[PDB]
Amino acid sequence: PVRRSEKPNWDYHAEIQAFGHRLQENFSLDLLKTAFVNSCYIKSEEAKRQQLGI
Amino acid sequence: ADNFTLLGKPLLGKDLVRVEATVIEKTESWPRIIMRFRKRKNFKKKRIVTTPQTVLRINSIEIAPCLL
Amino acid sequence: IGIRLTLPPPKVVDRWNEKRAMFGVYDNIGILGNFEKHPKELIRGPIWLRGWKGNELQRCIRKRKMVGSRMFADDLHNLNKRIRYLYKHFNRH
Amino acid sequence: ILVCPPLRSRAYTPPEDLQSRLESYVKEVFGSSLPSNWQDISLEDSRLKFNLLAHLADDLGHVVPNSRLHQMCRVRDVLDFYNVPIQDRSKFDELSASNLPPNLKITWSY
Amino acid sequence: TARGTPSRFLASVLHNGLGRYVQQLQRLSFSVSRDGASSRGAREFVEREVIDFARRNPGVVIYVNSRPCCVPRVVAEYLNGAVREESIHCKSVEEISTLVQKLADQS
Amino acid sequence: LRNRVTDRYFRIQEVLKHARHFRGRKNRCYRLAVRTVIRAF
Repeated sequence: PVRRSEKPNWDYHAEIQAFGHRLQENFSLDLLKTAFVNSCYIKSEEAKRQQLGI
Repeated sequence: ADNFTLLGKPLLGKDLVRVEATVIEKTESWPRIIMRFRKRKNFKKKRIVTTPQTVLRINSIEIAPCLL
Repeated sequence: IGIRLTLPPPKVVDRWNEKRAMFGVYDNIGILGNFEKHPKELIRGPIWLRGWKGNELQRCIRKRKMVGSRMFADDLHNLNKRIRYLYKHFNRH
Repeated sequence: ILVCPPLRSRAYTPPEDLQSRLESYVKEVFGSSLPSNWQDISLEDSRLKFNLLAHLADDLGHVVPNSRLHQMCRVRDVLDFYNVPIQDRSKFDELSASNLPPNLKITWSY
Repeated sequence: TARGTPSRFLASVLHNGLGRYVQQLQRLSFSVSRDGASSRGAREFVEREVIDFARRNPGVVIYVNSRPCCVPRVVAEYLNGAVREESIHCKSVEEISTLVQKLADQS
Repeated sequence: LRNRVTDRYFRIQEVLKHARHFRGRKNRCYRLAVRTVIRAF
């Protein structure tokens, strides 16, 4: 099994917007996006960036 | 209720009791085979029907004090 | 069993090969050519089936009439037998 | 050698001065004999019809197609044709150009 | 069949409708051919019906992918992880509209 | 032009998928399965 974001037909920004409307909530997109960002993800991204120097 | 029951003759008045429900799903049933054993090769003549269904959730039952 | 386990070699048809590109040309040779030639003259094929159609019995009778004398012994024998077989079949004997 | 000019866009938008621009062209081809009811001048004469339509196609860059040539009976008919805008956008561009809701994503694989 | 198939009890997803109603359909993915007789209905649906459906169902994200295909399909994904693929091959716009709305109302 | 069925396998599987839970050769031999499946339906 893999993440849905990796599969075809995925647009993060559209998926985030549907998340709020589906729940009938007026989420602040900037705040809602931050909610999904986990500390572990930030660390793993940095390691990937460093080894693959850009 | 736990300690009392109200019976209509045959239906209770709208003033006395209110039952509200919500539609949560509209779907169709699973395929229902229809097969009649007529004097022929039956298998390829099997009929399949699916019936439309609606799922209702019972939200609330409210009784009003109108017995008197 | 009974079904190939791999895909057959992909079919590649050249729709614009010379034969397909020019198909139908001169089918109106008569209407557009002062009727000097009839479209049936374009037909290539057996001498006994040029611009003519019929059922199997009629074809066998026609073939024997036109080229029967030139046929090989065994082929002619089969044709004669076929005509007799078809003559009974088509006449509900 | 002969160099083929670049492919022309089919988009067309009627110029605001079209009626004035046509009135001039009509006076050239047909003269100033009949200014009154200039839009009612008949195009039955092939030579006059060719000059008018040819001039408009050269200037405007939009030409009456063969299917519509017989329909240009009068000058008024020619005016109506050039008042119709043409769009040359692809279907993908047309769909994207139309305002799409945030939850609709259209991807073109061609 | 009953004996030859599985069964389940009547249920809902997350007690849907008890506190609020949530549309279980979250994603629709359409595959449509630019050229292809079987995609004529799907192409017409995209031109005149998909946009109005998208506005009516803001909770659903709709992906329309135009590419060469012999069998146009719509893949419907639900909040509970269910994936339901349907064929719209040679279906008219009305038939596709009916199928898409049916997917929208299923759990 | 000679024509032969090439998808007979799928035609047989339509019967057999309904006979998997049967006992014995009825669950796999098509000629036996079909008769039992018809009675089941």
